[PDB]
Amino acid sequence: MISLIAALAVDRVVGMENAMPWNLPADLAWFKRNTLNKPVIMGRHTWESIGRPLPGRKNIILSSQPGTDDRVTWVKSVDEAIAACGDVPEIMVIGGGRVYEQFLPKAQKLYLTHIDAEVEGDTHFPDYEPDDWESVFSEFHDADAQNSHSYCFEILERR
Ligand SMILES: NC(=O)c1ccc[n+]([C@@H]2O[C@H](COP(=O)([O-])OP(=O)(O)OC[C@H]3O[C@@H](n4cnc5c(N)ncnc54)[C@H](OP(=O)(O)O)[C@@H]3O)[C@@H](O)[C@H]2O)c1
Ligand SMILES: Nc1nc(=O)c2nc(CNc3ccc(C(=O)N[C@@H](CCC(=O)O)C(=O)O)cc3)cnc2[nH]1
Repeated sequence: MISLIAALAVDRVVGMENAMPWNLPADLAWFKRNTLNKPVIMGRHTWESIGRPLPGRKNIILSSQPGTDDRVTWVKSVDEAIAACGDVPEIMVIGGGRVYEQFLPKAQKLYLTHIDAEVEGDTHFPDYEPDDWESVFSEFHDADAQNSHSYCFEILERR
């Protein structure tokens, strides 16, 4: 199946011009846990943000131009991205906004982190129609000495 993973501020905000104004190591650990040993599909702006290949995962970058880094795989369409993943139990779509919108209609699972933060952003997670999604796991954590904001992990499945 296809899954999306994202961290959402209030108002579904996922990105802005610069890095997001939060320090959330427990969320990063969650991201790493849920993506290791799976292929990850991302857009070019997300690739540039991350700044390097994510280790232990097949990295697939969407761009309409030829690749500029021979360490990862570069594709020019949603279908080509999916084919490049091969025969796996779970493909992870890791953003950003333009990519999440394209893959949400194909997805069977969402891994969301809801962060209690107000951030004016320019990039949003797509609207996910309630009738089409069921929540299967939730876990709340408060802000603390190592995490700047409170964070609630959720996993939803399509219905
Ligand atoms: N809080 C979070 O979870 C989270 C997660 C991921 C990303 N983000 C943030 O999201 C922002 C990036 O989102 P974004 O929407 O600006 O960019 P994006 O989705 O990372 O990348 C967009 C680029 O991807 C390529 N692309 C996408 N779909 C394509 C298709 N069907 N065919 C060919 N190429 C395709 C295009 O590259 P070309 O222009 O080369 O054609 C396009 O300009 C960043 O600020 C990042 O930090 C936040
Ligand atoms: N829940 C979640 N949180 C995120 O921060 C997030 N970020 C993206 C896009 N950006 C990034 C930026 C950096 C790293 C990164 O460096 N990850 C490391 C672990 C970080 C650590 O150990 O400190 C990795 O190996 O996954 C991942 C995704 C996509 N979905 C997400 N989803």
